[PDB]
Amino acid sequence: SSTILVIHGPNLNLLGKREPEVYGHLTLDNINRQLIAQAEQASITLDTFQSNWEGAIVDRIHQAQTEGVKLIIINPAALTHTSVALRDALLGVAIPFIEVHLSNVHAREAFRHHSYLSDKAIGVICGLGAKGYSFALDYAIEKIQ
Amino acid sequence: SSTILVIHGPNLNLLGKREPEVYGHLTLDNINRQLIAQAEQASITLDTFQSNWEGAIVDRIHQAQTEGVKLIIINPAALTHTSVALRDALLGVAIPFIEVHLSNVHAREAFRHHSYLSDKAIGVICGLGAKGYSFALDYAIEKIQ
Amino acid sequence: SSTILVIHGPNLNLLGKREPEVYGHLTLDNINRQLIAQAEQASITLDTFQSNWEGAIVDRIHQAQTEGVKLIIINPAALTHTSVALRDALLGVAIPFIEVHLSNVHAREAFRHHSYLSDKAIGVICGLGAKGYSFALDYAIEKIQ
Amino acid sequence: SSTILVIHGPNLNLLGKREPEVYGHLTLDNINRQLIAQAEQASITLDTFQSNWEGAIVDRIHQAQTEGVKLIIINPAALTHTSVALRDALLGVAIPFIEVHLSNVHAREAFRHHSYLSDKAIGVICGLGAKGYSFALDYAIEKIQ
Amino acid sequence: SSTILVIHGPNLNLLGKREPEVYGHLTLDNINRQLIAQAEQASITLDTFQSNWEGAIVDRIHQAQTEGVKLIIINPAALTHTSVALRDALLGVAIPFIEVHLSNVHAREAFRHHSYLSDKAIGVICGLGAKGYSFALDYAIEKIQ
Amino acid sequence: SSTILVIHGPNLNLLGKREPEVYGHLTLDNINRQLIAQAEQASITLDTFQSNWEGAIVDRIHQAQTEGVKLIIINPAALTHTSVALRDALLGVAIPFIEVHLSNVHAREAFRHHSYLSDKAIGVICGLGAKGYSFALDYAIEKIQ
Amino acid sequence: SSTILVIHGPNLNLLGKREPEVYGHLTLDNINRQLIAQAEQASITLDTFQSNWEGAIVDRIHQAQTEGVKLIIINPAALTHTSVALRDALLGVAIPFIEVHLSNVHAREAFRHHSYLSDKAIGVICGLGAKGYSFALDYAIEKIQ
Amino acid sequence: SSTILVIHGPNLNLLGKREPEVYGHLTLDNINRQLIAQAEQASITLDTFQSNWEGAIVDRIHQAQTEGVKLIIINPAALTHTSVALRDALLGVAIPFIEVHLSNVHAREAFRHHSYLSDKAIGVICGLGAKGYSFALDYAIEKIQ
Amino acid sequence: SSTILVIHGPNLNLLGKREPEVYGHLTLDNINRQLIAQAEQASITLDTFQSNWEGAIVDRIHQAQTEGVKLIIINPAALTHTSVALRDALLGVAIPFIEVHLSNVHAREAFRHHSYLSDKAIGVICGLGAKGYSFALDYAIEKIQ
Amino acid sequence: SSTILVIHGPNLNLLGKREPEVYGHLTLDNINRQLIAQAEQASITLDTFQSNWEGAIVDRIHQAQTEGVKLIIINPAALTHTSVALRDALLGVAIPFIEVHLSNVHAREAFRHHSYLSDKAIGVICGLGAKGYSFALDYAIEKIQ
Amino acid sequence: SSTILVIHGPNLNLLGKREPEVYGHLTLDNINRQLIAQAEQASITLDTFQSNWEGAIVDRIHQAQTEGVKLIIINPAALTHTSVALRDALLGVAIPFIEVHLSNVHAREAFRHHSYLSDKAIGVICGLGAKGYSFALDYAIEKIQ
Amino acid sequence: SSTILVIHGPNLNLLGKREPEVYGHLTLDNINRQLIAQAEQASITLDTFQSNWEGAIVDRIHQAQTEGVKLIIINPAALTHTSVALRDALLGVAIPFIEVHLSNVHAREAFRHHSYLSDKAIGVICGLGAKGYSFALDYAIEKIQ
Repeated sequence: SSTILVIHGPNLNLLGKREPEVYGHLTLDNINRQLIAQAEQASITLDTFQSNWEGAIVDRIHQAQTEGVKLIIINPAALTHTSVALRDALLGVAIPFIEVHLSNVHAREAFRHHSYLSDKAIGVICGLGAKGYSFALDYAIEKIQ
Repeated sequence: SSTILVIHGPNLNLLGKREPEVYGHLTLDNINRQLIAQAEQASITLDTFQSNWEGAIVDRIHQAQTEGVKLIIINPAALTHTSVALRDALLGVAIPFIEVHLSNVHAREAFRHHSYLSDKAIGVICGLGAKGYSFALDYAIEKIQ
Repeated sequence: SSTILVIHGPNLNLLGKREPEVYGHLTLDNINRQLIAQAEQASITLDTFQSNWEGAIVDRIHQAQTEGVKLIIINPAALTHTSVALRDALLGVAIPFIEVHLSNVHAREAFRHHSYLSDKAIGVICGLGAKGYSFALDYAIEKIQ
Repeated sequence: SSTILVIHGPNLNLLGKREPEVYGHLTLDNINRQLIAQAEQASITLDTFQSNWEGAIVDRIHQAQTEGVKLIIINPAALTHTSVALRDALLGVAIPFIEVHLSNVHAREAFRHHSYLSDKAIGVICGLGAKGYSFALDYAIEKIQ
Repeated sequence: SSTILVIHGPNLNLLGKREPEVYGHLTLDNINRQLIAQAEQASITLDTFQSNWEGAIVDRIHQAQTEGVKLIIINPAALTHTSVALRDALLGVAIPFIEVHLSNVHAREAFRHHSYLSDKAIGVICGLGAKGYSFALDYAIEKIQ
Repeated sequence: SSTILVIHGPNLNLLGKREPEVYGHLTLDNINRQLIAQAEQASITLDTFQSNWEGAIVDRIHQAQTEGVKLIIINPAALTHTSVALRDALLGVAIPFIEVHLSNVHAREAFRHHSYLSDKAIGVICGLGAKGYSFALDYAIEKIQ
Repeated sequence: SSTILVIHGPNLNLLGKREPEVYGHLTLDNINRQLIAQAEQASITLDTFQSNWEGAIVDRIHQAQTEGVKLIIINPAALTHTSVALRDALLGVAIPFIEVHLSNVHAREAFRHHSYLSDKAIGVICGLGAKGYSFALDYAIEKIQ
Repeated sequence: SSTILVIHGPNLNLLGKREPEVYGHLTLDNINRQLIAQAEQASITLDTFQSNWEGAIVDRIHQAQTEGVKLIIINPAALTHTSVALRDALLGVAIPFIEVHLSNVHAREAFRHHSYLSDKAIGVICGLGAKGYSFALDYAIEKIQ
Repeated sequence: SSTILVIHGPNLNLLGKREPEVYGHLTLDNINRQLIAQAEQASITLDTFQSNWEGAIVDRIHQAQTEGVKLIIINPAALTHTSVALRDALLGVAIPFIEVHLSNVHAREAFRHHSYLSDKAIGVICGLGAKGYSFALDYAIEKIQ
Repeated sequence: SSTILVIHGPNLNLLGKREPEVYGHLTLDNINRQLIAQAEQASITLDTFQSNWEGAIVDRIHQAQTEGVKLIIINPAALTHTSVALRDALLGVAIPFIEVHLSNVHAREAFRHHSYLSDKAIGVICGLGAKGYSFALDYAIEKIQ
Repeated sequence: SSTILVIHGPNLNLLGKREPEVYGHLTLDNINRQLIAQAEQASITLDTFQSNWEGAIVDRIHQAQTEGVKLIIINPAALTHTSVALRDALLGVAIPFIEVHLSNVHAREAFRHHSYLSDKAIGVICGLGAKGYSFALDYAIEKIQ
Repeated sequence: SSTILVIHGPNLNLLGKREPEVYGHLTLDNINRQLIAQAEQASITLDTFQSNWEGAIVDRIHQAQTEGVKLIIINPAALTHTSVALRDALLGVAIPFIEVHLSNVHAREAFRHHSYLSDKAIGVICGLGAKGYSFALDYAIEKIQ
């Protein structure tokens, strides 16, 4: 076993609401099951977390260090542009991470072009929807096994 | 759907705590009671919330979607200049909102000129004190009818 | 002889001379009568003024000081971003004012963010249409007491 | 009755107030006659206006809507860089316009690169002297035939 | 008929209006008389102008060229920061000018540091009150015989 | 291969390759043929060139000097914002030029505002489609004499 | 059926030219064979191209429109920061594309933070090495059915 | 009796991670003990708090005002650069505070140079490790007595 | 002792050294002599000082406080844009000062638009040559007497 | 000889001049004596230096290298924002240093936030008055041990 | 033994085409012969290259490496301010290089101040005309004994 | 007669500290001697000067004019980024100069990119060590004859 932790930032729980025509058929829950199954197939243990509170996410990352997590896949969402605390949490624990965004962040408002995490991440994926998570997982698996 | 939610941001709980003026007497509770009474008088049901925690406010606005809420009157206070998460929360639930500030924010420090919420709000009131909330409420009432 | 003065900036005379799509029928005169009536109900005298010339507005403000105007409600419109002469006029006469905008300025072009008047106004209302003027008057009446 | 309106901004009246020093012999009046003639040859009415007061120009644009002007050719001169009130006047009346400059603005002081009207114009011509006005007219005529 | 022209910008007319010690007791009119007397003592004709309208000032400068004015002393006041039209008027007539301010402009708001006239003035005086005008006149008289 | 040369920058070949509104009927060749005809009518020879490669365009400008080209009309397209080598090419040969753009550059992305060739051109035309090329030529023909 | 084109920018050819110390030993060709195979396994045609010349890449992109290419995977490399011509080419043809980089660009110099392409891509992958191209293809494949 | 409160920021709980030098053996607990002893020796009551949640820290500060704390020694850590809410909390309660950083913040990333607290603190110490807290304490004691 | 102190900054000693039509014939000593005479005529003592060393100037200003200097007229020359130490010296002693420049600083390099002293000076005079010093003295005399 | 060198920058000599109101009765001499005594008590030798001339301080730093100074405590005062030479002097000799300021610099002018020294210092203290020097010394002593 | 490669950028070939002074007489060939002769004397092989095409220069740099070039002297000319691709080529091959410019670039237009190659060059020479090339070679010879 | 002056700025005297790693075994005197000899070989008189005091350098430059120096080779070191006085000294005496730096400035901190001298120098050499001085001298010698 070699645990991988997936973290979802604020507002991701909004999943899929008013489904036709607001780019949300699938729900976070759907994304998590898919990921757990994908990890399940490669004999790797995988946990997922989400919260709208920054502190909750930071506490989770610390817990991850004590639990021997080898790699974090994180979609910080809004936090990417605002939280240095989150960056320090990932740096302080020294667990390698991949940053994931569903939507293309560079196609949005200018303040969305700045990240406190990207420069320290192994790699980033943006705009490929939920597949982005899958791709990150696939990479993370090769990296360990 | 004909319920109105008022949200107060961080540090608003400190209103009225230092005895007399500058800006004494008046409390957050005082403001809440006036607003509830105003909403009753027009036979509308008004709910309030205050928290110093960003996540708590974000969760509340999620709850607001599930409940009846038609319009949100929010004084994000400090969060206005820092929180894109709050902005995505309001945007993600698609509930229309009015931004209120007690003091003239343009009159203070330059960093206070910038807002992550103003461009998406229906309107903004700043500098009129507690009346600002009342004015936002009056408009909100004439928007449902 | 007039206790309250309302000032409308350039291009406001065009209200209601557009469409049935792009704006309805509300005109600047309609707004003025509404305000005059509101003031009369509270036994306060109200005077109004509009011009597309900056110098006419500056002269009006000077005249206001000789006439004992107690408060000024102003929608500078475009002038808000450009005229420091208007700011120095309001400052020079020392008459307190409230700034009003029909549309949400923060909503539009980046250059619309800056104002030469906001930091010196008692308060500002933007994005609530004509009601903003009423909200400002209501506040000014309370204050006139 | 005036089908196409030509507006000259501030200081344009000074044209030809000297030998071949700042410019050559040509005057604003010369430019106007050439333009009227060019319009007459194509069976199109053409009116002209110049002022050193921003408010006079703003008033003229408003008058232009009531009469039924279909296109405006404007050399704002100095105002291009300063007046958003002029921009709002052109936008509020919804009359398409072409911006013309006699001299190359991009070859002078850095501030002269900024314009409150170019992004909203159909096209712009600068640096081609009086001919620029002629080219704009030729384009305006084909647009309207 | 007048060798030197003195121009006062917007809001200068207000000098000495809030008499008991806000601005002090000195009026524009007083400054003008002192200036007229000083020029008379040197056998030089002096004329003065003030307006709150930018276009009136621009028209006056033009008139100055036809009247053979040799030097202009101007206190543009607020316009110094906003009007390129004024700058172009002074440049277009090619009359040398000295810029004067009653208060120390570098003392106040950052926006007041920027001037559309200074780089083209012969010289600038700020923060010396009315004397500044007197000093400029003294210099102008020596420059001319 | 003398007299007047017209240069088209990268992506200009695609003109009219799209039949539908995100283009139109007109193609680059069409424009070229109209311009050659317009020049022939005035007894002036006119050559044309397009390339997607910056070096090819630079080489051609050099060639133009040897060939005794008197004026260049250029639409650098994307190169306007990025190529100082093109600016130096035009400057190095010392052949006066007119810059032309089909679309209104000022109405698009902020990065488009900047140009490495506008401040050195005689003049610039943007936003008037193909007619812009024709106006520049017409100007170039009157200048030769 | 529909085709997939992969484009590599300048310097990519160098992959595998100073092999040690386990950083750069896989070659561009290796990557190309893996991608082809990946495509053939899903029965999609795939073509590849590399050049150090911007104009060559731009010509290929045009060529791609004629050939009915449905999607493009591109690693613009250095070009990503300098070439608006490349952006315009992809935009002009209207072929959707995915941006890929072998290294995390955000972890290097600041100037590498800026991209002329990213805002318009469907998505971007940076910092996952060669797997980034493969992930882009799998997404592309699923896109075409 | 007399209370001094020491607030530790997010990620501070991680002190003491890989023990023989990434950082040292020293823990937050250790620091807390030294400080408490130091205060006891001077007959001053000292409380400590740490949290990874910004709201938690904000309430604690609110609690401090009710509790009669006379001075706060805070290490905001990451929040220093991001939380105006924290600044307002300290300002709202009106308790004087000293800012402490273990590491020289000006020796790291540019984004760390900026602080929302420093300008309002009595003083600041950075880069002296745990001693920084002690010095702050020592200063605090002399200040109340 | 000395009532008024005049300080000249670096390179002022060069005045009148490139004797032909550069500078003029006027030297720093000549200016000093004129100023000393002007002061004697008004029964005021005046001292002067020049140095190319910043520390020497700073020391001189300190000495000035011990000597009871009422007002300082200073031409910092090149320092005005670089020396905060000089600013702090003038501020620390609390002696009011007038800033003077022989040439129009706004007519030169952009970096010369910035001053570490101007916002704190009573007033500034630039571009009037040596007379600037005399004007500053005249104002100083009236301020004292 | 374990030596520590304390450097004081320009304007520090002024301490304790304006005796009763603005700042207190403490002088530079007092501070130096308290520091020497502090060092003597720990059996460390301590020299001190002050100058208003940048070069003198630079020379002093060079001498220190020769004298085997092990650490430097510096208050550069105004030179912190302007002197790269001071920075290079400290770096060139490779003697570690601590930066000290008596007042809170971040609380003063925006230009005072910038330092040429901070990023290279071991640590920095500001706003704690003279104690700040004592704290730095205490730290230095423990460091040399 | 091995070789030194001299690379010349766009527009260099134009050297020597206006007499006598727009930097007349000297041609790119003259310079090349001078450099070849200088190398020969020192028994070092030297090749040269010039192109107006970026890709040609990039290709040559790749080709330089396969042929064991030890040092490159390059005058990128205009490319210095735009070409990251050129930067990556030199970096990818890992061949040290010296940057040369005939004219003083820092004099030139501000954009001309920036370089994508200066920070990575061994050294840079600018403003010394053709000698600059000779100096670099001289340096290159001693370096490559 | 003819003399070339070489000037060295602050911290240059330290050349020769730590012979194996930081620095090299060459000393300022070493260089000086090499330059004097080089000048002798060419029958030119050469003087040198170094100081850590800006004023000293400025005074030397003044002295140089009186002495008929014809060209100055200066390494201003840290002063290049901070001293406008140094620039005005070189400009005021009107002696042409070459700027030299031992290390590549462009390879260090961003603030080191800016120079107050570079635009006014004949040329600049950087990053070539001591040789840079020699190259400047060689050029200076041909320039004289």
